[PDB]
Amino acid sequence: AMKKVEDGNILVFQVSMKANKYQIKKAVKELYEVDVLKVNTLVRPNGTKKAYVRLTADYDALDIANRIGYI
Amino acid sequence: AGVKAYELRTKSKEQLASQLVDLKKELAELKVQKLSRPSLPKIKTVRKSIACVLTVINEQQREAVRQLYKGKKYQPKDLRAKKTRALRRALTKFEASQVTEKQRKKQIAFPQRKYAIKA
Amino acid sequence: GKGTPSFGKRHNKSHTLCNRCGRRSFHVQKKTCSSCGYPAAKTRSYNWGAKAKRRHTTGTGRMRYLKHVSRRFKNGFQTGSASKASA
Amino acid sequence: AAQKSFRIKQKMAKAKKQNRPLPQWIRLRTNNTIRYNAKRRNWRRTKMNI
Amino acid sequence: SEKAGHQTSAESWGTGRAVARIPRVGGGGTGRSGQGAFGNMCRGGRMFAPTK
RNA sequence: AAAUAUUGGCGAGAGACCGAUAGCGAACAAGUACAGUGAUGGAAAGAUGAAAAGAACUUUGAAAAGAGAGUGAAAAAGUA
RNA sequence: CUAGACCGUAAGGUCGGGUCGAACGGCCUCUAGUGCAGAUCUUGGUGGUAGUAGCAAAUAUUCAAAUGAGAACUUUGAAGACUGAAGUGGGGAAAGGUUCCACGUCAACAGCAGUUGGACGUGGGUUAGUCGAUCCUAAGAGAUGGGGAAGCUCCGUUUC
RNA sequence: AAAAUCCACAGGAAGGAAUAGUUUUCAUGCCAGGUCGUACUGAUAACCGCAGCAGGUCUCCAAGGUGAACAGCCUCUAGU
RNA sequence: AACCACAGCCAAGGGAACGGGCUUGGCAGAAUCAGCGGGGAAAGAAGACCCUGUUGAGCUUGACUCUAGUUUGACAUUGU
RNA sequence: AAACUUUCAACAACGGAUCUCUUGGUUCUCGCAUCGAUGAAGAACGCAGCGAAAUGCGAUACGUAAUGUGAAUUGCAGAAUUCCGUGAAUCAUCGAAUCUUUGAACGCACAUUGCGCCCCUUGGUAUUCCAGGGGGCAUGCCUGUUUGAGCGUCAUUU
Ligand SMILES: [Mg+2]
Ligand SMILES: [Mg+2]
Ligand SMILES: [Mg+2]
Ligand SMILES: [Mg+2]
Ligand SMILES: [Mg+2]
Ligand SMILES: [Mg+2]
Ligand SMILES: [Mg+2]
Ligand SMILES: [Mg+2]
Ligand SMILES: [Mg+2]
Ligand SMILES: [Mg+2]
Ligand SMILES: [Mg+2]
Ligand SMILES: [Mg+2]
Ligand SMILES: [Mg+2]
Ligand SMILES: [Mg+2]
Ligand SMILES: [Mg+2]
Ligand SMILES: [Mg+2]
Ligand SMILES: [Mg+2]
Ligand SMILES: [Mg+2]
Ligand SMILES: [Mg+2]
Ligand SMILES: [Mg+2]
Ligand SMILES: [Mg+2]
Ligand SMILES: [Mg+2]
Ligand SMILES: [Mg+2]
Ligand SMILES: [Mg+2]
Ligand SMILES: [Mg+2]
Ligand SMILES: [Mg+2]
Ligand SMILES: [Mg+2]
Ligand SMILES: [Mg+2]
Ligand SMILES: [Mg+2]
Ligand SMILES: [Mg+2]
Ligand SMILES: [Mg+2]
Ligand SMILES: [Mg+2]
Ligand SMILES: [Mg+2]
Ligand SMILES: [Mg+2]
Ligand SMILES: [Mg+2]
Ligand SMILES: [Mg+2]
Ligand SMILES: [Mg+2]
Ligand SMILES: [Mg+2]
Ligand SMILES: [Mg+2]
Ligand SMILES: [Mg+2]
Ligand SMILES: [Mg+2]
Ligand SMILES: [Mg+2]
Repeated sequence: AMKKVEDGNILVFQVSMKANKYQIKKAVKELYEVDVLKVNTLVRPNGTKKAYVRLTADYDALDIANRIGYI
Repeated sequence: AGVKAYELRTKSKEQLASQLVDLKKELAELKVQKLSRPSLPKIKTVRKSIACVLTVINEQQREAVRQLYKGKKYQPKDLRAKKTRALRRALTKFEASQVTEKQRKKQIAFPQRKYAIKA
Repeated sequence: GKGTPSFGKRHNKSHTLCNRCGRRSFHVQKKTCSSCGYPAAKTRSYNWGAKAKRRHTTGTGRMRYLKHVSRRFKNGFQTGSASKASA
Repeated sequence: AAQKSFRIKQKMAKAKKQNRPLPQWIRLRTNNTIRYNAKRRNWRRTKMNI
Repeated sequence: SEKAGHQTSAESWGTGRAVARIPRVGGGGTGRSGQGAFGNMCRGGRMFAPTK
């Protein structure tokens, strides 16, 4: 997930199982004030939902990940 | 330590909403820190603080609704008493005590008397 | 080949999980649970099956609401709150 | 089946999280009598019948 | 208890299986399957003349 | 209404009852593990010591472990 | 536990010695789920058989190095072979459910072995407007209206 | 097979005029496209047969030679 | 793993009328290996044939006793 | 003579009998009357700093509020002006709440985490499209309300 962060402009999130791609897009925009280009979602083999949230070219994923706190 | 509900009750709705958002942010930041720190005990304190704020908010909204429906028929069913299905089915004390005028006349005329076998 | 070579054809399923009781007794073609009798309104039960009744009866689960009824009874189904503040 | 229902995958995810030995510190608790994970399941030994 | 030793659907296997004719628990997969039942000589069976 | 019933529920008090192959199937994560497509079927499994004081340390061994040393009233109590 | 002792025809009783660790007897009476060699007896444990029968279908292995405590079996190289495209190849559908992959690692399991493994321990991994489901109807299934049925329910699928 | 679904035609309801009144199944332009599945085996060891059982279990692709040939035999890719 | 009362050399006798054991003789020397099918009335199963049981079941029919259905009559529905 | 077989004893095994123990069962007696559409019993899934289960709970998730008590919890880690205190605790009590997905289970459906409609509201240029948030939409039956049907039927009237 992290190599995706500094290579694909992608933030990888565990999100609610009740969240759809619209809600994930809206939440990321509100919690992190970044603009979202695309969201891909999958249900992991442990029952949680993983969201691949790619940002627009105008935002970096490293700086946002740093601002959130990890890496 | 967490929040105290008796402190929270002296706050307005906007203040409780603001504290609730602040605590949710705190939990989100702490769940990020849990990724690197092997153990995090502060999570539980903030989680219970969120429950305490939501509890107080709910108590204030429910109380204000009770005031809205004060002393009028047809309360909301959630604000009615939750005794038991059969107990809520039972005749009221008024209905149970109802008698015919004929029975009431007999009860007045010939009540059970107090007496003793002594003399 | 009624035995071992016929046992290699067992790859369909007659029953799957029942919505009501989670039993894998929901007969797929009859759309009936052979355990609980879903979707019939009543729960399937029999007096000749005393053990089955024991397996699914009241008290073998959580009793999410019944577990507190005797306490509320013992307090008279009171309403309100406790009065004082502290010692 | 590789094209499954969500209900089956959900049950498989629960079984995946259950698949583990006993946590070691449980044996150290006062008055512990739990020796191991008596409900340990394995895909080769006992099928889970959906 | 009047049901002690009898909460079982055990039946005899009859002759020709090289075992005694005591009724036996059916099914499989649990170690109790195939064992004797209902008898005063049987483990987990019913006592002779249960006390009333 | 009461006097009557009550192998269920809740709350109590008891026994010339059983004492872990007994006593409920179940004293224990027991209607559990497990079998069966399914209805259903359905176990086994209690006890170190007063206290882990659950054997530091040396030595042989690749290691398990052994031999010492030691703890303990007792290791002829070492979680086999 | 005890080819140590004594009493009783006997059922049995008593004593010494060892082991052991928390309760138990004599006598007078009361009571019973009260005495086992057998029941192809029940449950559990254990033998002889016996280091025995065997571990012989699918053509087949070999040299060296590396690893390791340990190599017929792990890895790499070399070599000899085979499947011979209706395959011992490359994907899938039912089914399984993490077996996939990585690190660690060998008590148990892989009816020899094992440093290897579908094993054990800990993690990682499944990204869709266009691929599927989802929509359609098929043989069928089945509510409603309504009629049967003591009833559980049954009939029927456009009917009055 | 059926149905969903798409189109066409017949019909002519209604609507439409100034510098382009309208209309545009022509072109270009803007936005969005949710949910669940997706790893791997698919079998002389991942399925069923008590198991790591010579059994059973649907299907797609298919090289050169010999030869009538998807026969038998030998070979290349791949695999063991 | 089957199997196993205890076991394992014969001859004859008697014996529940075919003995490894009992009686009288023959004899008889540790421990064993490969093979073998005479014997162990070898093992595999409370003979499936037969008979008995006041034990069944499948099937048949003019058995005994009934029965679904169906037919016939009467009453009711049922009036003018 | 050894080995071997057999018997006995000692020590060591194998195995788990015996004895002693018992937060369990069984039987008797006494007292009480309290599930559910205000959504039960039951089911699925999830929730802890480190839990697989049992138990507890429901996204407020081994719990929140209240009340009492009066300093714990504990296997480690952590915290411990709050410890002469509106106050620790996996404490007791419990009257306020929360109560995922379901289930008689109720928008329709359900081997689907499938598919609609109505109201409010927010965002995307938006009564119409898409999306977010909140609230609704089952059946039988009763009382009432309103809107209707029938030359069933009564009066009325150029
Ligand atoms: Mg998805
Ligand atoms: Mg997807
Ligand atoms: Mg919490
Ligand atoms: Mg066969
Ligand atoms: Mg057959
Ligand atoms: Mg079928
Ligand atoms: Mg599903
Ligand atoms: Mg018993
Ligand atoms: Mg028992
Ligand atoms: Mg001692
Ligand atoms: Mg001893
Ligand atoms: Mg001891
Ligand atoms: Mg002796
Ligand atoms: Mg003691
Ligand atoms: Mg007896
Ligand atoms: Mg005996
Ligand atoms: Mg005897
Ligand atoms: Mg051999
Ligand atoms: Mg070849
Ligand atoms: Mg060949
Ligand atoms: Mg594949
Ligand atoms: Mg694994
Ligand atoms: Mg081996
Ligand atoms: Mg080995
Ligand atoms: Mg490896
Ligand atoms: Mg692998
Ligand atoms: Mg894929
Ligand atoms: Mg794939
Ligand atoms: Mg099976
Ligand atoms: Mg040619
Ligand atoms: Mg004998
Ligand atoms: Mg003898
Ligand atoms: Mg003989
Ligand atoms: Mg003699
Ligand atoms: Mg002689
Ligand atoms: Mg012979
Ligand atoms: Mg016979
Ligand atoms: Mg016979
Ligand atoms: Mg006779
Ligand atoms: Mg027959
Ligand atoms: Mg509810
Ligand atoms: Mg508590």
